[PDB]
Amino acid sequence: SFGVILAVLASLIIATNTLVAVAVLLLIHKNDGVSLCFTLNLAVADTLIGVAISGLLTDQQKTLCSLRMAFVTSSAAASVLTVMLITFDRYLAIKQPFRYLKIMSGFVAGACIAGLWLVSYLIGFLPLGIPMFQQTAYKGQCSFFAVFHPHFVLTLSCVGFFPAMLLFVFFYCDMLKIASMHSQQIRKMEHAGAMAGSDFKALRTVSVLIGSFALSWTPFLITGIVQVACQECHLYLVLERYLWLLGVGNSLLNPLIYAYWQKEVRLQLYHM
Amino acid sequence: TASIAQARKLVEQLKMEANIDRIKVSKAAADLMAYCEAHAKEDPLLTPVPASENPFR
Amino acid sequence: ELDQLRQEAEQLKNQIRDARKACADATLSQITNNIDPVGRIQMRTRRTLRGHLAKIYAMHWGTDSRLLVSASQDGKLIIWDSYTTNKVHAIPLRSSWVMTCAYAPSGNYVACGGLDNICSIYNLKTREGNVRVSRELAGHTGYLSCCRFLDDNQIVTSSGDTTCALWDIETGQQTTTFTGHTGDVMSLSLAPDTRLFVSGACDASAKLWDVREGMCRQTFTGHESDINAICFFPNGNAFATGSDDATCRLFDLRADQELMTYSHDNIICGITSVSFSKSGRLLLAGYDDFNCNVWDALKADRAGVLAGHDNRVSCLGVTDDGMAVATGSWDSFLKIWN
Amino acid sequence: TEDQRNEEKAQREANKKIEKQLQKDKQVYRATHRLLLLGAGESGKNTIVKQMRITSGIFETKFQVDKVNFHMFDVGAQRDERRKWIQCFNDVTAIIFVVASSSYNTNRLQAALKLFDSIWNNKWLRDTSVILFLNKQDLLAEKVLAGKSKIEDYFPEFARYTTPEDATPEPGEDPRVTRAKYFIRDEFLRISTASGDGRHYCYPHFTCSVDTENIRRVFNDCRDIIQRMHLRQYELL
Amino acid sequence: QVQLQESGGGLVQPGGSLRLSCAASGFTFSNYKMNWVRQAPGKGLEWVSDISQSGASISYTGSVKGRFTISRDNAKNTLYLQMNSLKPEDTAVYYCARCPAPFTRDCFDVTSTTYAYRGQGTQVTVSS
Ligand SMILES: CC(C)c1noc(N2CCC(COc3ccc(-c4ccc(S(C)(=O)=O)cc4)nc3)CC2)n1
Repeated sequence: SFGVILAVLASLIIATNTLVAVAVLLLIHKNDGVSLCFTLNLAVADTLIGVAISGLLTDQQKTLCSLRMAFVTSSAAASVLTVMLITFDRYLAIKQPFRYLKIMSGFVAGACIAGLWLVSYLIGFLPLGIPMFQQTAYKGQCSFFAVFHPHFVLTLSCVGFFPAMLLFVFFYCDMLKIASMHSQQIRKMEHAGAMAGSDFKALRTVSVLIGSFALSWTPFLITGIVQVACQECHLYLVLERYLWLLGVGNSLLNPLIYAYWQKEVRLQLYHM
Repeated sequence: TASIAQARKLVEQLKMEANIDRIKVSKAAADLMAYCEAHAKEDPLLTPVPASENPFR
Repeated sequence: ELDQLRQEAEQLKNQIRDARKACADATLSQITNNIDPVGRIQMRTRRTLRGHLAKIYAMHWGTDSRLLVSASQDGKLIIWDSYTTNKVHAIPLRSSWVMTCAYAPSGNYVACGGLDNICSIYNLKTREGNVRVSRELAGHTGYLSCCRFLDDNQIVTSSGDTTCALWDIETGQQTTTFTGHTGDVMSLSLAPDTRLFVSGACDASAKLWDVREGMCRQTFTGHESDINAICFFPNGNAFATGSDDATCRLFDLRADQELMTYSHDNIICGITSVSFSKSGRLLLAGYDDFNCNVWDALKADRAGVLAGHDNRVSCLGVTDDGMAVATGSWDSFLKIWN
Repeated sequence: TEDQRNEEKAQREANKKIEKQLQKDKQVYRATHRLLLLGAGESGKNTIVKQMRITSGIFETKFQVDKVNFHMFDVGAQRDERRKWIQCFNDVTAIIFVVASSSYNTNRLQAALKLFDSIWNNKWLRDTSVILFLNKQDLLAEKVLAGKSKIEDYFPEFARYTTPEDATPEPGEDPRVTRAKYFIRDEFLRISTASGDGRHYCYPHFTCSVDTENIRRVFNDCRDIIQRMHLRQYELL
Repeated sequence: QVQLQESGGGLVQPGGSLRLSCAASGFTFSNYKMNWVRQAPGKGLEWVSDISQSGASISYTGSVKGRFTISRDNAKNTLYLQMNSLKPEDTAVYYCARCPAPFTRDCFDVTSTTYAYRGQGTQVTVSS
């Protein structure tokens, strides 16, 4: 049953993300859209996540399975980094509207994407090199915690997801004050004009974005830290069979939040 | 001054335009149809050319 | 006295109307009834030219049916190679508001134009290899909407001051002025023999001009709004117009009156361009709803569509041998159909 | 054929050399802001143009603000019909509409209102924003504060009008002058706020021809236009 | 050809009533928004009122509000302007300009350079 569920999830991820990728590629051919490169990269990263998840369907071998787990981890890291890139792009557009037009370019987008993938696949395969992250006493069956020690996930949490979330929250909270001020000015002018003759939109959008970002990997990193702290607790059965699927199912949600919710990307898909 | 100038110029132009000869609509349509029929076979957009001679294929 | 002139003009208009009514005896639709319909036309995009930074306003084919020139909002004149798609020139204009472009029949010149009340002449055959500006013709008091070549030393230009003009490029001076329009002159077309030209002028009337003498030989009315485009029939004895009331009309020089109307209820946009095929059997129009239509010139039916653009179609063009048609658009792309 | 190969290679080389310069030009085109200046003979648009600068069919002005480049295009030497050459300005960030508020009755104010309404509702200018300058404030104040000129004669609704709640009168100004100013501003806002679309807005200011803050106002309004565009794009506004 | 002919002018004592009319031909009347303008001696042309295609978006100028009324009948292609309680300031020539194009919500039809789709005019005078 677990393998059946994994196969279904991988199929859905592959199909949706590939469809979104081709739609975005057609839109990029038509227009210029320097900000659609990041959406295309996100779709590619999510479909690669799906393929990697499909890779593990065999067992459901130490080196073979130490190389599969690294691939899956690198895919997840790339997907997490692309969303941060998108968020910084939006924040720089809003906060510095003139300098953004004066600086941003396809060369910058391509260089950033190359660096993204390089860092992602460095992070994926660091544990295979650093001796502390690696575990010992292999039994014959493989899993994320049969190769990689919980110290690896602790380090990832300390230097990764949580410092990233502290920025994903600050940016989208500073982008709310500006929208509030603009809405106030618009409402004032509208009232004046009407006399002469949306109040919970930005908050809703920001809440959806922040919840989607934060509910993906935090239940896994927190439980890994709990495992590191408490030795008596046997938090492996739930830690590598139930709490891992949320950060993977975030790949089903990302296309709906960064592709379908765009007006030009919904029209192109309808034309397709 | 300007108004009378405009009126007189318009009157002269209208007179000169009225002093012309006209052909019948049936004859004009026959001539147009004859031209289109005579030159029908030299129109690639009407009769598509084989892909060998097409330079945009 | 003035009222007498007005009444005499009204009487002359009545006389002309009576004469035209007398001349008509049967409709073009009745005449071309038994002719078999063309069937259906399905052209396909063979090329797509990229390189303009903004919306395209004009394009003109070359006499060899291979090269073409285009003008854009970005202030650039580009000379393409239709077969291979490799750019051959990119001339930077001094103004970004350009409404028309033309290519000399020899192929050694191009003409710019626009809202600065000038169309310039650029030499493409400089020994140094640099496309410099040769002549700058001034004298119009409103924007320029057409600037077409007669030979390497004669250009006929339309203007937004209600007058057309004929220039001799060598000394850069006018030679004739064509007055009589009340609105803005919006298009132009030279006769195949290059002895007469027509023009629609934003007052819902087209005219016939004699280049040699400089007088209005005929006036054609029947449109309800501004006339945007005008083309000559292949044999030189008729022409087609396109206006903002969403219809096209065919006029005959000899009969002196309209012959047919190309319209449909579903169409409520304005015609931006019109062009004839090599044999004159097809009339192609580009509309404001991002599509072009293919009309049967003799039957009045609709035969096809050129649906490949995502913004306003602003220009049209058929080659001098009927090999293909081009269409620019506001989405910045030139497309070639076959 | 070797000759054909040589010709094709030279053609590709020329195409690449052209593409490079087009790529260089795209950035300069994208990092520049174009503005259309409208108005009338009565309105002091000439003086505003002079302040910004401190048979040609169009005049061009270039000014720089904090390393940002603006291009202001002033139409001159054209006939009085507008429905044709007004479509050449579809892709400008803003229109600077200068209207003299001290010119009520010919009904110059009504003519300006009609022009604003037509421009606002045009079909190729349905995503452009207007930076409305209400000029000749000093003349308006001088005329209203002393004289028999009554606005209600030409704008009968002015009788039943009182200063809005959000008014910010300049300390040292008469209530009558403030009421007249805000009545004219509300008259101009009644047209624009009635669209109910969200793709363009109006930015009114109370200006004098010799004001030194007009370029700063244009800069700030362009910044607001771009910020609002992006916020609306990202589903926040 | 576009034709607009206005009639129903003359001389009226102050405080009287009048009714101008205009007949149109050569175009579809029901697809365009009609309009009235005027030009007093020594002054330029000025817009008076206008009405939509269906006839449900009327609007007047400030100085005629309440007195004048504009009504169009699309079954006969006619336009009317009922004037009530005239004053000496209403002495001018009244034209019947028309929308430049159909189906639009725009208008540029007051131009000094003779607007093509404007009528010839009818004289209205108010004196004691
Ligand atoms: C660098 C920083 C900015 C950053 N950004 O994102 C992140 N990510 C990195 C990856 C995330 C964890 O990824 C995993 C963990 C485990 C598993 C897994 C578990 C069980 C099995 S099984 C059933 O076969 O035994 C198979 C795989 N998959 C992916 C954490 C945060 N860091």
